[PDB]
Amino acid sequence: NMDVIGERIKRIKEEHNSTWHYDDENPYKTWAYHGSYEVKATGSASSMINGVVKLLTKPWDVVPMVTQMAMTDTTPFGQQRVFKEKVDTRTPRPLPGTRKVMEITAEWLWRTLGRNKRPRLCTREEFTKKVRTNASAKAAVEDEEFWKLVDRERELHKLGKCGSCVYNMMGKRGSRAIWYMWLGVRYLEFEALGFLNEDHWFSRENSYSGVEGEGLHKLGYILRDISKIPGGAMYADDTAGWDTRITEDDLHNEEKIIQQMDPEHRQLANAIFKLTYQNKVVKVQRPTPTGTVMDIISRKDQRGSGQVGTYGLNTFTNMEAQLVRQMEGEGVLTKADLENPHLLEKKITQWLETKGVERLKRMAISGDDCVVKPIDDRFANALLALNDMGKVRKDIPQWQPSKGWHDWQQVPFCSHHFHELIMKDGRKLVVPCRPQDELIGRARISQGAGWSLRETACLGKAYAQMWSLMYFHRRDLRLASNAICSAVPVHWVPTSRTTWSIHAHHQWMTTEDMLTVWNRVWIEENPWMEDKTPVTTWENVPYLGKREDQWCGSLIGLTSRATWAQNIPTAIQQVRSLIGNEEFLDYM
Ligand SMILES: [Zn+2]
Ligand SMILES: [Zn+2]
Repeated sequence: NMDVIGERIKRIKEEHNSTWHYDDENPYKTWAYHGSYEVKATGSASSMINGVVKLLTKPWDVVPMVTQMAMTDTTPFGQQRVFKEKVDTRTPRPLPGTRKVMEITAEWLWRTLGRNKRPRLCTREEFTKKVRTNASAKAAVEDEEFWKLVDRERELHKLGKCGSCVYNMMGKRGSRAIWYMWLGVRYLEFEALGFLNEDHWFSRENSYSGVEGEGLHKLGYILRDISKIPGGAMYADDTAGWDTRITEDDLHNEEKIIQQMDPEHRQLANAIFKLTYQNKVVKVQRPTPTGTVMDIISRKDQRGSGQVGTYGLNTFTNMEAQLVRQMEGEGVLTKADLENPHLLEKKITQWLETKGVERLKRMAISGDDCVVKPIDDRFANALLALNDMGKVRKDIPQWQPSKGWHDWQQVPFCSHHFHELIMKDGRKLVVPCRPQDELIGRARISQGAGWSLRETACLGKAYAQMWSLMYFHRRDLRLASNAICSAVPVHWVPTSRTTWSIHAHHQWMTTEDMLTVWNRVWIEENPWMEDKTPVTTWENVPYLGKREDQWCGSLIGLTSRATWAQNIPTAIQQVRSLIGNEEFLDYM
């Protein structure tokens, strides 16, 4: 194992020769520990509050979920706590028959996903464009010396060696050299595996089960379309710590995509798979009585959560795992088959070739998140292969049948559920939703410290406009959104981001009129909206039924909420007076 990771550790140990030591009381049980060195503490025990959103959401000052979200611990203490809970475990090896079905399915699945698209290398110019369009990283990309280090590392990869590709459990911390090595490792991963994302291999059209690039505003419509397929209930089982359950067998199956690559691409992707996925060197902060140390650890399995290929590879493995579970529910795979090291291939290949694509269409898969509508309910108790592959469901005994839903509107997916609304004109909309306290709690969080009232107000406007576009059907959020937009100067451009979710298309990151953007998203560009008649007033943009809004957390009907609603122009004026003599519009 040291032959692949040795060079990386040597460079770290040499760079930190002053404080390098082997801490005898390191807490690592399933990860190989190499040593430690002193570091300045990274992270915070609490999150900074967005004063603009807080001032305009006074009734949520008395709400428990809002307080919890403001309490994210990212300090070395917090890092170690999560590590012990989840990360420091071993997944039992799947049985020989299970490994055979997984291999057959992975091979068939990669061929299916590659039917129209050819893998390709991604470029310095693409990486540069993505870094620029999103936004330290933008500065590194402009530096020619960053790219010469990338070239030097790439030459080692071509030789089957790695010198600087090290993953971090936290954030960035002589200082530009360590940062260039991190961003350079992300570039090389992007160059070799970025095609999965850049060329939309997991789009619904390409992958059948995937939803990559679809967007939050389409997810509900996709669940409603799956609901029309004849079969059993819709299942949406949560896996306990999916990334920790990715096995050596899963990684071997994922690597199969290299077979479809050109020789020059295959060499680079083979280097990413072998040196950074199947072997990894990780940095993790740890508090000590003396201060704070950085631990250097390694392992041969599990998924690195913050990697370019993580989303696509998790989606791939979950599509494979759910097809295997569907085969088991259908009686194609028995307990005897899973234990069998001489399992017959024939029935598996026949099911995949005749039913595979149809079975993929019964699913919505996004990383570890899945919804499956199997042909019948035998799937509920078909748990042998699911547990054996290591994808053990969260907070339920291993062998208790899964509970499915007979209404797509009750199905959890991507932290949301979806409602069908009827507009005043009779047209139907399918909208995303979640418990309201989660939406308000998140909008009240400002990421980082040392932010002016301007940057704070602009992030507040970004949240308000996200509510106008995605959660307009929630009475309190439409009201709060109108209040925030009335308090923030009309010409101020929303900055930073409301979410890192892959489903977010950030249509709210604009100073274009929100009703114009709403019509474009929900009417004009909506493929499930046959009648393109525009909505000319917010009065014609619908709400959830009052009862559903309350079931989803609305404060409508409470006296404190009626008080807030009555007194909102006052709070808006207070924000305006502190911002100054700028141009404001009254959205109330
Ligand atoms: Zn490397
Ligand atoms: Zn809801």
